[PDB]
Amino acid sequence: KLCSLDNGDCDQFCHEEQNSVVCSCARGYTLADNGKACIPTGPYPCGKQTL
Amino acid sequence: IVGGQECKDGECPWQALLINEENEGFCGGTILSEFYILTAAHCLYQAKRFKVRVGDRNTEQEEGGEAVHEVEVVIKHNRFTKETYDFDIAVLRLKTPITFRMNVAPACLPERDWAESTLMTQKTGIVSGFGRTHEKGRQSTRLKMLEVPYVDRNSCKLSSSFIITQNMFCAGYDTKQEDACQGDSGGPHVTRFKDTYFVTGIVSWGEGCARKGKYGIYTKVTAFLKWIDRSMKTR
Ligand SMILES: O=C1CN(S(=O)(=O)c2ccc3cc(Cl)ccc3c2)CCN1CC1CCN(c2ccncc2)CC1
Ligand SMILES: [Ca+2]
Repeated sequence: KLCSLDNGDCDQFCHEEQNSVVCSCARGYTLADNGKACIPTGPYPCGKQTL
Repeated sequence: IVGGQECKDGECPWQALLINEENEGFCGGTILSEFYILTAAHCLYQAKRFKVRVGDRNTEQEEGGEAVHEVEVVIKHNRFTKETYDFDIAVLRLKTPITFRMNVAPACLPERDWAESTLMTQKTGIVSGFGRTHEKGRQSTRLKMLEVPYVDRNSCKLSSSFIITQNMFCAGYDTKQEDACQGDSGGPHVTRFKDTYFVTGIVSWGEGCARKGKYGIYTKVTAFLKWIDRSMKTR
């Protein structure tokens, strides 16, 4: 709980909903198994500088 | 872009340029998706017919990864007001979908609450464009990127000479010679977080270019987020 400690340990969007913290991701990602990190699902994710 | 750095391969893939019939770039823009480019509303006045250009970083050579798209429909915010520059924002619908490749990738849209809290409280923000490097100089030929620190909502209002409404924020340097400038309007103002950038501002207006005691006013994207949604289905 508390998306204020360090963004709730989320890689992106974080929601203090009720008690515990809830993470989520931009459009194009998917929340990882741990429920925090955001994994790309396509070749050119938004927000990421091309390589 | 007064001062600032230079975008390197892949550094600013969400940039987009609005070119006129004379094929000169007159404004900037951000890539949201394969079909939509974000931009400053007042930019739709300095050129009868125009097209959006992406994947370009040197307007005079050919990195080969450029692309000129045509506009199917231009969505302007109904409440725009030239006289005041309020509700200055528009979205463009591309006829031909954007093909994401190196130096060509969309920029993520934040979640309003999460944004204004975590994003808009970061120390800095990335502004970029092919705009004037000096207040009275010519326009840029290379794609630039400055790092504008967030200004205090209040100092901002005091330094002004005009009213910074609900729909706009300040960013830049008091005295430091670093600001955006002519031709950078509409241009992207992204904020970095854990190696990922989010759209948080549309190069709107400013008094001069990097003037002492003067700041840079961008369009508060976080506010028009619900708008940008139903606008990406045209409305
Ligand atoms: O001083 C200038 C500079 N240019 S700019 O160089 O191309 C230019 C263009 C975009 C920029 C964007 C940023 Cl973030 C910073 C500097 C910029 C510089 C734009 C126009 N003006 C003057 C006008 C400025 C806005 N204004 C109002 C009116 C009512 N209510 C509010 C504001 C009246 C006079
Ligand atoms: Ca080029």
